[PDB]
Amino acid sequence: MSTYYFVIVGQNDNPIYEKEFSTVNKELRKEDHRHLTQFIAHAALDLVDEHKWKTANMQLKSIDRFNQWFVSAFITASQIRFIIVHDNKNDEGIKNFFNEMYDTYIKNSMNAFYRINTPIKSPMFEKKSEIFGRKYLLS
Amino acid sequence: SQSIVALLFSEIVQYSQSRVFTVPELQTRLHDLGQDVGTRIIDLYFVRERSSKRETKLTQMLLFVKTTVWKNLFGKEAEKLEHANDDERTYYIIEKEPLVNTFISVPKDKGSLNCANFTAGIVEAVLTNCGFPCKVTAHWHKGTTYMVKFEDFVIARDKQMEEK
Amino acid sequence: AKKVNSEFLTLTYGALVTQMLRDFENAEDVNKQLERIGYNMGMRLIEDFLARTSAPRCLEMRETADRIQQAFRIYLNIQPTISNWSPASDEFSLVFDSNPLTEFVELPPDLTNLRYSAILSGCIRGALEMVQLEVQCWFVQDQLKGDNVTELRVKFVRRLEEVIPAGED
Amino acid sequence: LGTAQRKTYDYMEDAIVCYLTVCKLQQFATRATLLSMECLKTARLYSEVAKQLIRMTNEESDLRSALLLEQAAYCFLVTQPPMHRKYAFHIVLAGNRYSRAGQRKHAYRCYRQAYQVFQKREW
Repeated sequence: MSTYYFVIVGQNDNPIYEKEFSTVNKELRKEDHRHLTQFIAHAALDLVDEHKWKTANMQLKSIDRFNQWFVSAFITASQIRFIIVHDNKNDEGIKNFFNEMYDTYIKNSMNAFYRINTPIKSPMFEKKSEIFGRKYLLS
Repeated sequence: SQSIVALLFSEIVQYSQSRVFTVPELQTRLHDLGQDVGTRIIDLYFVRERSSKRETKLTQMLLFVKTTVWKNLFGKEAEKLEHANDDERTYYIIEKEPLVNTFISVPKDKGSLNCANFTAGIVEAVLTNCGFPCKVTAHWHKGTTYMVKFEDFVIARDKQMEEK
Repeated sequence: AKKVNSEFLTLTYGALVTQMLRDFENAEDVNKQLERIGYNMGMRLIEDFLARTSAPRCLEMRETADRIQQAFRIYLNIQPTISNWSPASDEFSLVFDSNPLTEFVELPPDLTNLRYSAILSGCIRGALEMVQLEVQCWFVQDQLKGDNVTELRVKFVRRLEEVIPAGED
Repeated sequence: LGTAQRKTYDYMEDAIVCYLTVCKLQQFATRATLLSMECLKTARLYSEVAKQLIRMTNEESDLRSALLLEQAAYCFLVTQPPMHRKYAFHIVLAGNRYSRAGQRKHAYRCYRQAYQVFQKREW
């Protein structure tokens, strides 16, 4: 199968949120995935910042490929760093998946109570993300 | 209405003028409100009205974000743009229309600065969220005018990518 | 023409609400504060709605009711719908499907005791008091609380403006 | 001499990492990568040394693998910001690698390095 990992990064490099869909097993190793990739999102970011200074493309499909960890970047106008990291490729899912992530993010970013670079606990957003994952990633 | 927004904004200014003691911190509070506006409008208009595609380069983003923000705020782009050689950090964005005068303005004795700073606050929000930390001053020179002090790392960064 | 975008007014209202939540810790205070600012709104909203149209003063309640619904459809560009009269016809209910102020904002669950769009109730109050007319208005249902659409009450307890424009003052 | 030919630099990797795919002469491959790192460090491609030190880390051993990870860490960070906290993240793994066999001095100092940029980037 494919592994599933989403991350949300504030402008101030704050990891706002992270979402998972992989078949549940060895939860300690899934947390290892989390920090592995959250700290991979570190050089990925130190890289993708100049990459975004190069191209203002819709979405930076590939930033690094660790030969088992894959870096896909959809950076926002507010520079919100977004990365999907997976052991397997699925480009068509990920492109418009980051699209729909961005969309529901706009929806839940409008609310005045949110302030820049802040974790968002809205389980409505959780189920919106889950529906997207079942649409564009999971089967 | 026009006048409902003018009224709600008069209550803005008055709430500040209440729980704020002196003018410059009142302008600071206006600037905070402006940051609040920008913080979400910029992400909105990345897609719908900005060709859905990101733009990074300085002057293009300056002018185009100027225009798109003004179209979806008042539908009136800023009348001119000056970027000053004598200080490459010093750019001026100037709009003859003050957002303030929806209600025509304040006493002309106590507060030299006005909503002009609150609009400057929205400006600062969008710039710094695009990737352009900057400080903005509102001056009553040639009507409502502004001046932007970009970020040093940013100023070096684009000064370097002046070429490809 | 209104010459302005609905989202910009919504953002200014959100700026107010968030700033109140910050400056003052309690929902009750921030709500009473905003109700005061809306009271002071009404003192100019009602004179404006009169400058647009010199409506008749009052022969009956529902005349004031459709006057104010006209005004609501004026500045908010949204047609309200009066309903739910008293047996005594004195008090009615007012319906807004979606307030530019109320909408584009949902509420964090901590603020349930907050009544969000109460600025409008304040608006009605001050608007009726500068017109020397004594009424009580509170949102019996609000779009945010799970109500279908924002519902108000309009309790016109008594009168302060007489038939001759001399009045009591 | 000062010519620092990028041509010979790339050929050198063609006779090091690319020769590791051809024959199993990892001894001569690691010899080449060692001096290629120093000559590419004097040049400007410090990320090049780092990338082939990561391509030597997977093989190496335990103390050796951790040593190449520590070399890759500073090399990628020296050229430009790229790897400013992932270098720290991977010397935390290289830290326990040194502890298992990695030099105790190297372990503590690379751990201290990691903690320094961790505080710099707390988030």
